Formats: sequence, C-alpha cells, structure tokens
Amino acid sequence: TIADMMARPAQVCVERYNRLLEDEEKEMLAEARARLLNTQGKKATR
RNA sequence: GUUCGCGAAGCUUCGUGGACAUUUGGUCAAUUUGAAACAAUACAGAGAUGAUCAGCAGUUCCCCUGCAUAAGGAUGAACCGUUUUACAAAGAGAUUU
Ligand SMILES: [Mg+2]
Repeated sequence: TIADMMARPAQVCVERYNRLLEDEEKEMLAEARARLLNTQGKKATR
C-alpha cells in the first residue's frame, strides 16, 4: 500500500525504510532471437 | 363391325344412303464422344501461439452431409499475398532562353 502511495516499488521502499553457463546463454539467445524476429508459425511458414 | 332405311335374287344372301365411333405418343430415340463420384499410387501434410488443443463467427462468381431456419463438415473449401499518385507548399544548388 505504502509503495503504491509513493509510486515506488515495494521491496526497494522497504529497504529504504530499513536503512532509515556461456554455452547456454549463446543457445538461448539464438533461440530467443529466432523467436522474436520470426513472425511465423505453422500456417505462415507453410 | 354394329346397325335403321332403300333396290335385286331365293325370313336368307348380295348391292347401296345414313347413323354410331372419329388424329395417340416424344424436353427421351439402345456402348465408348456431352460430361457422377469415391478409391488407388506417388508426394507432402494439420488456425492463432513457443507448443498442444476447444469452440464460435466472417468474406466469397466453392460446395458436400443433413428434413432442416438443428447440427456437422481439415477452425468444412479459397482468404496468410500484393502493398510507389484525389499529392501539394517552402528553402538551397545546377544547365538551357
Ligand atoms: Mg475441428
């Protein structure tokens, strides 16, 4: 509620109050890139 | 043929005038060439979305099954692509008269 009132996120607000591998990456990125770019599927490609 | 009359031969038989009854059927003609479809082989192959799947519609000079204004057909079929002008105004530079 406090966070909402602020317009801030919650965890950060709370913190403030308190105060006072590579291969996988490569592969996933490749996949992701393919996905985001390609406006395709079964019917579009076919 | 039925018969109701006339005229000849022996009620029986020929020859006649009438009356009765009167125009069917085909948009077609019997095997390839006036248009049935499935099936089969081969080849691919399943709406969004990353994937899997439901259902509903929509457009059409596409239909099918269905008694159907039910319902169902690959989301039933094809739609997913191509896509450059009622086109003017302002500024700068260049060649021709
Ligand atoms: Mg279906």
